[PDB]
Amino acid sequence: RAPYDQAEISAHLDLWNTQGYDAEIDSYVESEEYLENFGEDVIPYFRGFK
Amino acid sequence: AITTQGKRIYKITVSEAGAYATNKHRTGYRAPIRQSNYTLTVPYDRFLPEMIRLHQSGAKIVNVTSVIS
Amino acid sequence: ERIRALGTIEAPRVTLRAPFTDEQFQGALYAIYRHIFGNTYVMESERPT
Amino acid sequence: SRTVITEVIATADSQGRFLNSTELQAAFGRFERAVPAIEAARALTKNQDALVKGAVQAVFKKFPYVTQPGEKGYGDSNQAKCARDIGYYLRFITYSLVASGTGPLDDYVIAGLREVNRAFNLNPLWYIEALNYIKGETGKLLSGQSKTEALLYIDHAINALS
Amino acid sequence: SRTVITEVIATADSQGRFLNSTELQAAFGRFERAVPAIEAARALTKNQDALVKGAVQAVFKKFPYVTQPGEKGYGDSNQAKCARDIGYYLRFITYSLVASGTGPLDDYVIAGLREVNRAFNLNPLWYIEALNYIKGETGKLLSGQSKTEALLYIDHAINALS
Amino acid sequence: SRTVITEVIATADSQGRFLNSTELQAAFGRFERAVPAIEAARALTKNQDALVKGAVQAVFKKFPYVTQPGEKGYGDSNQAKCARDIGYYLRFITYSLVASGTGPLDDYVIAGLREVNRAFNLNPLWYIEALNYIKGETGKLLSGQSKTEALLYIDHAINALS
Amino acid sequence: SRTVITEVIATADSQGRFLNSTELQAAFGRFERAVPAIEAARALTKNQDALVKGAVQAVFKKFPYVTQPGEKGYGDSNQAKCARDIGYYLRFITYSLVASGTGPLDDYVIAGLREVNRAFNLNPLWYIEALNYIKGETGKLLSGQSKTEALLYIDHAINALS
Amino acid sequence: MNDVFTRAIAQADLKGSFLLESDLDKLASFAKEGVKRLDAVAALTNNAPAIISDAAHKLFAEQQELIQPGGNAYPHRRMAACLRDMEIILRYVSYALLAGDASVLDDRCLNGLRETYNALGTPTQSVARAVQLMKDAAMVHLKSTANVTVGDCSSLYSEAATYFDKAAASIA
Amino acid sequence: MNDVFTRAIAQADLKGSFLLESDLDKLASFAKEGVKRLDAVAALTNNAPAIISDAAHKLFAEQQELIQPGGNAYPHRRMAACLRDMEIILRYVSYALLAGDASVLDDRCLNGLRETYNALGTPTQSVARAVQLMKDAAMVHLKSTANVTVGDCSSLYSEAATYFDKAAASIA
Amino acid sequence: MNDVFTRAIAQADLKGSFLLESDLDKLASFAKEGVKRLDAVAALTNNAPAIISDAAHKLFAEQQELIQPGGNAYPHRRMAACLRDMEIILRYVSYALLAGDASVLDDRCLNGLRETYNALGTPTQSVARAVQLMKDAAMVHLKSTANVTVGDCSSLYSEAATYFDKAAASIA
Amino acid sequence: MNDVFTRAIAQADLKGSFLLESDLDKLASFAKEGVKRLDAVAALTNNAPAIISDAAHKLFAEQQELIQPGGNAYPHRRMAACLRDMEIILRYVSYALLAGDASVLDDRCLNGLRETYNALGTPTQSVARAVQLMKDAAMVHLKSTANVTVGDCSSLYSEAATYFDKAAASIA
Ligand SMILES: CCC1=C(C)/C(=C/C2=NC(=C\c3[nH]c(/C=C4\NC(=O)[C@H](C)[C@H]4CC)c(C)c3CCC(=O)O)/C(CCC(=O)O)=C2C)NC1=O
Ligand SMILES: CCC1=C(C)/C(=C/C2=NC(=C\c3[nH]c(/C=C4\NC(=O)[C@H](C)[C@H]4CC)c(C)c3CCC(=O)O)/C(CCC(=O)O)=C2C)NC1=O
Ligand SMILES: CCC1=C(C)/C(=C/C2=NC(=C\c3[nH]c(/C=C4\NC(=O)[C@H](C)[C@H]4CC)c(C)c3CCC(=O)O)/C(CCC(=O)O)=C2C)NC1=O
Ligand SMILES: CCC1=C(C)/C(=C/C2=NC(=C\c3[nH]c(/C=C4\NC(=O)[C@H](C)[C@H]4CC)c(C)c3CCC(=O)O)/C(CCC(=O)O)=C2C)NC1=O
Ligand SMILES: CCC1=C(C)/C(=C/C2=NC(=C\c3[nH]c(/C=C4\NC(=O)[C@H](C)[C@H]4CC)c(C)c3CCC(=O)O)/C(CCC(=O)O)=C2C)NC1=O
Ligand SMILES: CCC1=C(C)/C(=C/C2=NC(=C\c3[nH]c(/C=C4\NC(=O)[C@H](C)[C@H]4CC)c(C)c3CCC(=O)O)/C(CCC(=O)O)=C2C)NC1=O
Ligand SMILES: CCC1=C(C)/C(=C/C2=NC(=C\c3[nH]c(/C=C4\NC(=O)[C@H](C)[C@H]4CC)c(C)c3CCC(=O)O)/C(CCC(=O)O)=C2C)NC1=O
Ligand SMILES: CCC1=C(C)/C(=C/C2=NC(=C\c3[nH]c(/C=C4\NC(=O)[C@H](C)[C@H]4CC)c(C)c3CCC(=O)O)/C(CCC(=O)O)=C2C)NC1=O
Ligand SMILES: CCC1=C(C)/C(=C/C2=NC(=C\c3[nH]c(/C=C4\NC(=O)[C@H](C)[C@H]4CC)c(C)c3CCC(=O)O)/C(CCC(=O)O)=C2C)NC1=O
Ligand SMILES: CCC1=C(C)/C(=C\C2=NC(=C\c3[nH]c(/C=C4\NC(=O)[C@H](C)[C@H]4CC)c(C)c3CCC(=O)O)/C(CCC(=O)O)=C2C)NC1=O
Repeated sequence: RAPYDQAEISAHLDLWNTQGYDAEIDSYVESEEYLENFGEDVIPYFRGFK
Repeated sequence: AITTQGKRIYKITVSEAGAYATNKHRTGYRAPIRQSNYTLTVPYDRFLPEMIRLHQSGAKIVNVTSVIS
Repeated sequence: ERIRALGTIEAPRVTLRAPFTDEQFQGALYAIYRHIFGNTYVMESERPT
Repeated sequence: SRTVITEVIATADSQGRFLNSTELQAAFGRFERAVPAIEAARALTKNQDALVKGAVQAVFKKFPYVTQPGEKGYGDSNQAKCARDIGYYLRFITYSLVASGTGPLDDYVIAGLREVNRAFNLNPLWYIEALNYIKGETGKLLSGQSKTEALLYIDHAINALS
Repeated sequence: SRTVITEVIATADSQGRFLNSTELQAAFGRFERAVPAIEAARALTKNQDALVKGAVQAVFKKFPYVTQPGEKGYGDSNQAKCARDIGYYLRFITYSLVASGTGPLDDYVIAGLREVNRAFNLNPLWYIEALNYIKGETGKLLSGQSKTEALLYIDHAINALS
Repeated sequence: SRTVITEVIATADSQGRFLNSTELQAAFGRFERAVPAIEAARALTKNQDALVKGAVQAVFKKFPYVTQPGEKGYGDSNQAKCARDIGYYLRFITYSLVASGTGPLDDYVIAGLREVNRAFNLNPLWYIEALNYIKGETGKLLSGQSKTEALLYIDHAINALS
Repeated sequence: SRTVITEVIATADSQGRFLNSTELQAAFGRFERAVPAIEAARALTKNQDALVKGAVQAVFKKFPYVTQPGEKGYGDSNQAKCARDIGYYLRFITYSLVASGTGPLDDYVIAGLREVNRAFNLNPLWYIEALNYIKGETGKLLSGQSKTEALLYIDHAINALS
Repeated sequence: MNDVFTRAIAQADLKGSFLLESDLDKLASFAKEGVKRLDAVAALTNNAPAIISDAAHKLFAEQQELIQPGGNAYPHRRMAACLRDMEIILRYVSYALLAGDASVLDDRCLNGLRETYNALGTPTQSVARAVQLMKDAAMVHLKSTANVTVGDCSSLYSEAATYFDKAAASIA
Repeated sequence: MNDVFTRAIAQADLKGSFLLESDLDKLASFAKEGVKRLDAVAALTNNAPAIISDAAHKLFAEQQELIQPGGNAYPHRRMAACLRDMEIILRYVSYALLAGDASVLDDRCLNGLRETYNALGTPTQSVARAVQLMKDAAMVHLKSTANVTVGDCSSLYSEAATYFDKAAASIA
Repeated sequence: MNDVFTRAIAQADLKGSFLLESDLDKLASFAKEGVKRLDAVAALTNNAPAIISDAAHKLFAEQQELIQPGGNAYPHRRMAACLRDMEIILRYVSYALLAGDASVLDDRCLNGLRETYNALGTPTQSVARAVQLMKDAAMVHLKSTANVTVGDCSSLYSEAATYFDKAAASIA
Repeated sequence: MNDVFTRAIAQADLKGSFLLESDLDKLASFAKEGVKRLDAVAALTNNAPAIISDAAHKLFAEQQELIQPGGNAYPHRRMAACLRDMEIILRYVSYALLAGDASVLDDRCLNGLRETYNALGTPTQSVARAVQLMKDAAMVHLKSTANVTVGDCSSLYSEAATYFDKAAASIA
């Protein structure tokens, strides 16, 4: 999906600036959204079209 | 995982007692389903948020083992 | 079709469960390196073994 | 089950901080409106037979064909389990009223409603008219705010059926 | 491994749905094509030794320097290894013919072929021309649609090498 | 911990490939001036008592309010704790020196410093001033390259605190 | 390109932090390791054409059949453009020496090497042993410290080809 | 996941030899009987909803505690899952019938199903009886000589019965 | 997750009847002093950081062998995890204080807290003692009737003592 | 990402030729004098809080209408973002100083910053003024002779000034 | 992932006392022979494909059952997996050698590796023989005096032999 609003950019920029690239990436993959949409065993796909 | 504290990872044996399937009945199975018992291996740097997410979901863990020593 | 994105919606969902033999693995790797890296070429050296 | 206070603990445990003013406030409001919910549940607990039989006869009179032979409304055991189903809906509405949350409803009826109605060929129209009749009798039996809180869980059950 | 039936079952189970008309269609096509592939693989099995000997002679005639001392093809041990590799390729072609899919061929030869050929510095062109020789001999050893299917499998192996 | 060898090995293992020229050059750069680091750690491990008492007294001087009763600085056990704290910091500076990196310094002082300091109500400027005095006197106890390594590591600790 | 300086900056960048002691340590190692590398580059550049001629004739002497009619080395264009390819490899080895990292090799040659060698049937062994000839010739072309660097990069190119 | 042809292929690889004419004749027989096999699996898939509703009716008639409160199927979503799992086992049995190999069901899920139904506390013999009733209701539909050219399919009925028997026994 | 209302509904459903008048009377009482229990919750949440700081001070007061180098709370990330664990234990007990039911605590991390401590080697007895001293600090904070109107609230203190007791028992 | 060596290499490769003798001389001189560069980068890294704080003090003591309500640095979130941007720009200047090339700056901090600041309404003139103030505070720190051997580094002063001016001219 | 320096710091912090004179002197020595160590790991890296190829040739020659059909390395896929495991083992051996500590090898390369082969049916004895032949070839390529300045490195050869041998023992 694309970003929904500017607060996402602010939060992720601060997360990076404070914790590094590894934490920045973990915030995406360990997020509840990835786990509910794709879970452990599904390859990510462009789901924002629907 | 460069520093020593990053390593010494742990392995968690997780059971799927119905307390999470009862909520997912309402949330929905919009991904293919899997069996009940499965084991995950998590590094120390995110052990706590890992099992915290599992319990937010509602997972029941039978045993937790230390992978390194 | 009015969007550019029909090929991406019609594309089937690809999953990889633990007991796989050989070829769905070789297809899932292609799908992953196609999506994650954003349809950028990943030369054989760059691919992690 | 996801009751109001259960929502409080759930939406708290996800993140770091404790239960702030908002969660205490929501639990507070639930704790006031619980006692009227308790007396409304009691008032609804006295009239099982009247409610169930009135609803049964209402849904039968709206649908004359199910009674007629060759249809699934025909039968002694069929009508007995009609009564048992309506009693189930009544007791789960009672549970929701007691808990001040739609937790028991979502847990015990709404979860998997569609698939089972699919496989056993049940029609939601029968149960929806039964719930409308129960709405009608709650209109007379209950008055004021108790009536409102009862009707809200009831028409939540309607919204679930539809 | 992988046949038409196996791919049918895999695709049907991946979407979590029953086994509808399209994959029944693929299964029926493969089932009808079964017998000619059976006869083709039977004919190939009748000619193991002739095919493998001819193939190694072909690689020697097209790669004469291989035979000289200090090369890979010097020594009777490497001669027997020539025969064994060609026999393995032929055997997996017959396995593919019987299974009516590239499955056995894929997971026995193609799976991890580049890495192994690079490790021991085998040349893919050796096996490519040897498979071209097997193509040339099966062009006469065989007849019918058996030709088209056998040649398709040999060409698939070649394309995997190339 | 995290020493130059540690990042070299971690980065090399991340790509799953052997250590190329760059990693060996980094290890060589660490190795060749391991000696100013070790001699600096030796020079400031003999003077640890002078270092800790000087830092504690300088902290007392710079912040008069942390001396009189009614606060944490006052107290015999509390001043023993202050001396133990300064000894711990200096020992971890020595560990950073011998490691030729910030690793032991990182995962002994810097990691989880803010909230540990905060939950016990300790001013960061206290330890910042203590390390500033350690900087001041290690500027003279060490000369040249060893002085450079000291200054750099103690200031990295300060920047972590500040 | 991946060098010591660039890798340092990218590592201190992805973590969102300034450059601490270890990073400047590696940078200093690079800066003083530069001079042998720069001299090796000057020598290889001065002795470029002789090295290319030697490597070409080594390819032909070790692979005598390649120049025979009907295959790769036959004809003037393929020899002139063999010289071109060896010139490319030599140029990028010197580039990697000057940058004191395997950036230029891993970018302009190593990345995408197997695909283009496969699609043109260029045997890697030709290049592996031409690089072996250059590896030997630097023994009597360079000596001392810079010889280790030049050998290290010739070596990385040979390993990537194999 | 594997079919009979690939079982012959795998055992031929293991012994290292080419496929023998005896097994090749067996495979030709299977390939010509595959026409009847396709109709068998098509009947299963076609009648799956009717079969599952029928077996659900018979089960809830013979076994009643799944109705009473405290019974496993009493909560509504739980017996929704009952129907869903019945459908899943029928789908896997159709897969096995098309393939001719029982492992595509067993090795796929029965390993974890045993421990799952042990932990969940469900009456697992009830699930085995559900498989048996599924088999009976599918057997009723598979003998439908209407809509299909009449032939010999006793072996297919035996295959389906044995597949369901093994599924239930692994459940049991 | 189950609260006291959810627990009562659980019994009433598993029996198959409705809630008895006794159940409604109990739950009406619970809703009546819900105000008092929410005041207890507010005191616990607002006074939580002071409880944690005092708790850590006194905990290090009884046993010093955690602070010595190589100690169980030496590394300043392992005592950091110590403080975070105390904080989350207090938060979980507050959750139970709202729920009025022991289930929400046991279901939430108390199944595997034992085993994570065992594999990690954390001394469970020290954790338990931290629990009792936290309970004492929290009780002292809930005694304070400043800013909150006075009343009879012994039941909340007993319930919180039982909560901290089960937390200690599950830990150690 | 680039540095001086890789820039010269890329120019030579795009042209297709080995590195000439003069360019090798230039890179050798750069590497020889890079120790002063390491000292400058350390001077930026080690004093960075001082630069940021002095620049912030001066910026908000000369441009009051930022910290006023309705000013675009009013709340703590906007002031914190201001200071964070200042630190990030200083960070990428120290990076580019170590590398000797401003490519990392122009690719990670400056390729979309004017547009972002315009889309957020932040006055890019004030951001450039903040960058120049940081330059002044830093030059006070790169010319420090304490703890380093005496020498001439006018070249590094000019280079760092041009990096700060690049940031300013690509934000303003 | 520990080296000698990190490990020694770990024991020094376990004691709580400063580092002694003798241990710091031996660490300075370790630094001095660090250049010979870097040349040792370079000799291991430079010839990795050759070592893998020769060790594989010898191993497959000594155990023909690995190659023959039904063996554990029969198909191209399994041969590629074998060679990749050999290369990974050598890679972690070189990692440990440069770190000077066996921690790098044991902490990530050997944890679940011992039992994965057993669960796979892989004979670990063959893996031990493979790494032994690898050790022999690595020794041969390490004693080479070409292109390097000559000196005493017997401790390096002993250390590398210990690393290879304990990798063999841990796998087996
Ligand atoms: C957890 C709570 C719960 C619900 C909600 C529920 C609905 C339900 N009703 C059923 C039977 C039935 N229910 C009805 C009643 C309907 N049909 C008539 O037309 C009436 C107008 C109408 C009554 C309002 C009938 C006729 C059946 C017969 C189908 C059968 O043979 O099972 C069945 C099939 C299994 C059984 O009860 O024996 C379900 C699942 N079951 C539950 O355990
Ligand atoms: C799945 C079936 C399968 C195949 C096909 C296969 C190919 C294969 N052939 C081999 C041996 C060999 N095979 C050849 C034959 C080649 N050189 C010339 O004679 C000819 C031009 C050409 C054959 C016509 C040679 C030279 C070797 C020895 C390679 C070496 O030891 O370096 C080896 C190395 C075995 C060893 O000695 O350790 C493999 C992996 N392996 C398999 O498991
Ligand atoms: C090796 C890792 C480590 C660090 C970093 C460390 C600092 C530290 N010092 C502490 C106690 C203390 N530390 C001080 C010292 C401060 N207050 C004033 O006296 C001074 C101006 C100032 C020192 C410059 C005091 C007064 C206490 C008393 C308890 C408290 O305030 O929490 C505590 C609380 C727990 C304890 O150790 O008793 C920590 C975490 N301790 C460690 O084990
Ligand atoms: C970035 C650096 C770079 C490299 C390394 C490179 C290699 C390279 N060599 C090529 C052709 C070739 N290269 C050779 C090399 C052979 N000639 C002699 O016979 C020897 C035996 C042997 C050299 C040791 C030959 C024969 C061809 C022509 C083959 C063909 O046209 O298919 C081609 C195809 C394009 C063309 O030249 O027409 C590439 C891409 N290209 C690059 O841009
Ligand atoms: C896709 C392959 C697959 C299968 C086969 C499978 C079986 C299965 N059924 C489950 C739930 C269930 N399954 C049943 C069905 C049984 N109970 C009795 O009433 C009946 C005799 C019988 C019907 C066949 C019930 C009642 C539950 C509810 C238990 C619970 O939610 O706690 C669960 C627990 C979590 C879930 O999946 O929802 C599993 C793992 N799971 C799978 O992923
Ligand atoms: C569109 C998907 C598709 C299907 C379904 C399919 C099966 C299929 N079944 C056929 C006839 C047949 N169908 C059956 C099976 C039936 N006979 C009865 O006795 C059994 C009760 C029953 C088993 C379920 C048999 C036995 C034949 C004749 C084949 C024979 O000689 O044995 C035929 C040939 C038509 C003919 O003989 O005139 C086909 C193609 N092929 C397809 O491409
Ligand atoms: C929004 C969250 C919330 C807040 C802020 C809150 C405070 C609060 N406490 C109240 C009564 C009360 N408050 C307490 C507090 C107790 N008295 C003892 O001194 C204990 C130390 C202390 C903690 C248990 C008591 C006992 C009552 C009287 C309950 C009753 O009406 O019987 C009232 C009603 C005052 C009235 O009826 O006129 C409020 C608003 N309650 C809440 O649900
Ligand atoms: C670990 C990171 C690291 C640091 C911190 C470091 C500093 C460092 N600065 C040095 C010299 C120097 N340092 C400076 C810089 C100072 N002189 C100028 O006047 C200014 C006051 C100021 C810079 C603006 C100069 C000019 C030299 C002598 C130049 C030369 O070495 O040829 C030297 C070599 C000793 C010498 O030749 O005197 C080192 C090692 N090296 C490192 O590897
Ligand atoms: C940038 C990466 C790097 C390289 C390229 C490198 C090679 C290297 N080898 C060296 C000396 C040496 N190297 C060795 C080790 C060798 N001697 C024996 O033949 C052994 C078989 C063999 C061990 C594998 C010895 C004994 C010396 C001389 C003693 C000494 O280092 O002081 C030196 C220091 C003095 C010099 O030769 O000019 C370097 C830089 N070291 C590095 O850190
Ligand atoms: C989500 C709820 C939950 C928690 C918090 C929990 C305990 C817990 N404590 C941990 C670390 C720790 N926890 C403690 C605390 C104990 N040791 C002593 O200091 C004290 C007496 C006592 C404090 C109460 C310590 C010391 C560690 C450090 C372990 C280590 O780094 O080796 C970890 C590893 C995750 C991490 O720190 O990143 C867990 C999961 N178990 C759970 O299910």
